[PDB]
Amino acid sequence: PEYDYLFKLLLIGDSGVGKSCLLLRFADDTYTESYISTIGVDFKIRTIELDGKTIKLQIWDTAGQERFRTITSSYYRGAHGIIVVYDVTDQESFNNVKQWLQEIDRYASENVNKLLVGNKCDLTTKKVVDYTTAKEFADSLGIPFLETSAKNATNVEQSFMTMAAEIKKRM
Amino acid sequence: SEELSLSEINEKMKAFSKDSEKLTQLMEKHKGDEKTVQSLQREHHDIKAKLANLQVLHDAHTGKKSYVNEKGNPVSSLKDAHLAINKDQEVVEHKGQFYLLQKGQWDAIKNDPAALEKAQKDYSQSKHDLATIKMEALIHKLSLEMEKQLETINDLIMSTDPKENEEATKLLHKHNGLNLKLANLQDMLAVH
Ligand SMILES: Nc1nc2c(ncn2[C@@H]2O[C@H](COP(=O)(O)OP(=O)(O)OP(=O)(O)O)[C@@H](O)[C@H]2O)c(=O)[nH]1
Ligand SMILES: [Mg+2]
Repeated sequence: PEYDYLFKLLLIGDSGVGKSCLLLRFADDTYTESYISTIGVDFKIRTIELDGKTIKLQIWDTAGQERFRTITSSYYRGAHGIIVVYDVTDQESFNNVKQWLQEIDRYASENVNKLLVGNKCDLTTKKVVDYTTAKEFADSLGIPFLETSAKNATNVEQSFMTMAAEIKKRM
Repeated sequence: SEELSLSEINEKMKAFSKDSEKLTQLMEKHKGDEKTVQSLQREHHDIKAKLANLQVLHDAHTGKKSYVNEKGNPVSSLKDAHLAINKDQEVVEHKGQFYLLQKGQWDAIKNDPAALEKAQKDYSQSKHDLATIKMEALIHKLSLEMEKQLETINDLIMSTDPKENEEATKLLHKHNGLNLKLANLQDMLAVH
């Protein structure tokens, strides 16, 4: 369990968008439809390999529900990267990405890396948030962007690798 | 419930001032966006009130304020206190009418309806605010406990021995259980 880099990541975004499922897909290679709202935070560790380097990732999965966001400033301490997740089948969750980003500005390090993830892309006929409108937004702020499916595993590994790559190059 | 220690009060006031300063920069940066500016101002006002409430506990710990009961007689601890008042203040009470005023000034306000009404208002507001400060104090205390858990959940989980990691895992459960209680505390506060 040696490593060349050690990055603290947060997942944030509306309740029900799939933060925990992204976490569980990436860290445990599992998926379940049974749901319990995240009460405070969950925490998983996983190592990847990028450009021949071993990167240990500490991944914190936060509550989407405002009533459980009492100590958020504390979760941001030492965070290298933040992944903002919305549900591609839910317009409100995408509309709220602006406010989530303003939470990053408020609590995170000035140079923190950011990544936009649109989850549940397997729901092809339920998608209401267009890829181009999402990506235009991401691009307007220099934020990398991907659509994922925790359920089918699509782009999940790539997302964390893209985040780890952003952070690695600013070191 | 143990009170917040002075070190805890100082650590919170410092984080709140820092957060306040950041909200100000942000208001400047989003000027023209009336929705975000309005929400940032609401946050800033909230942080400012919490700061002022922490300052009262600070003053109490440094003697600039003293805890007293409903009649204005000195008391030992915060749980016993009904108001925290300044060195130069006193309570006058009769048959369920309570006045908070500057020491020695009863002669000056006795026949003055405006000063009378002000003294009653200040008494009631002071009592209600101390109630607010007690509630926030508990929330701050609990929150600081959860924060120091994170630091600890971290290294434990860093370790590879299924013992310290299984510990971290029970520490995380406990942390989350506290978050349930903290949220409910926040709910009562909002009612008061
Ligand atoms: N079809 C599909 N459904 C998904 C996917 N990911 C998540 N879901 C569903 O969305 C629900 C929410 O997942 P969670 O990861 O628990 O959502 P959350 O963001 O963690 O929610 P909170 O903990 O309340 O903040 C899950 O129970 C799944 O049913 C996905 O990739 N595809
Ligand atoms: Mg969750």
